[PDB]
Amino acid sequence: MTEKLNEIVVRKTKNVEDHVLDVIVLFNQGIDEVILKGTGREISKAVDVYNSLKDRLGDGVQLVNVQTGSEVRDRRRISYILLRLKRVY
Amino acid sequence: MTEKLNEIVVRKTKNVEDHVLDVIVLFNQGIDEVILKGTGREISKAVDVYNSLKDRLGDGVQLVNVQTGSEVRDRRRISYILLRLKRVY
Repeated sequence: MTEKLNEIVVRKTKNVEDHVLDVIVLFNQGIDEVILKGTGREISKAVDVYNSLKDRLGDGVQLVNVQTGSEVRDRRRISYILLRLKRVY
Repeated sequence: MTEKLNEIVVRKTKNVEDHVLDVIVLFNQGIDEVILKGTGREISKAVDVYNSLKDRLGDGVQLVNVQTGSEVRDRRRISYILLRLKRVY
């Protein structure tokens, strides 16, 4: 099961609120922890989602961890972000 | 003075190695700690610079902290990343 360990990747095709919407829904099933991964353009999409999700309550949201590294995507090097999060309420 | 507290903003007009070149030079002056900031497009040039700067040694490089939030830029909201780093050698 995945009650508190939902790892997900963000996209540049989907808007930001689409992931903030799918996130608040997941945190309804007990998903307190979540991981957004993004690349080149999707990289910033993960940010807004969390920023807008932080702007949601800040208290019912916690930043447990975040990391950043680059990898190959389409026979080319690109930057990527690993954004983690935790809910306290 | 600033021997270990160089906060700098990354840009999308230069290049990734342009900021990796200016960084390796700053470290040479004793700048072990550094903070890269970027927005929407530059938010990606900051991660690359570090990822590539890590490809340099890993040991002589350390990730002290990293954060991500959204802010206003040109009467519009944009995503931004705060990337910190520490040199151990």
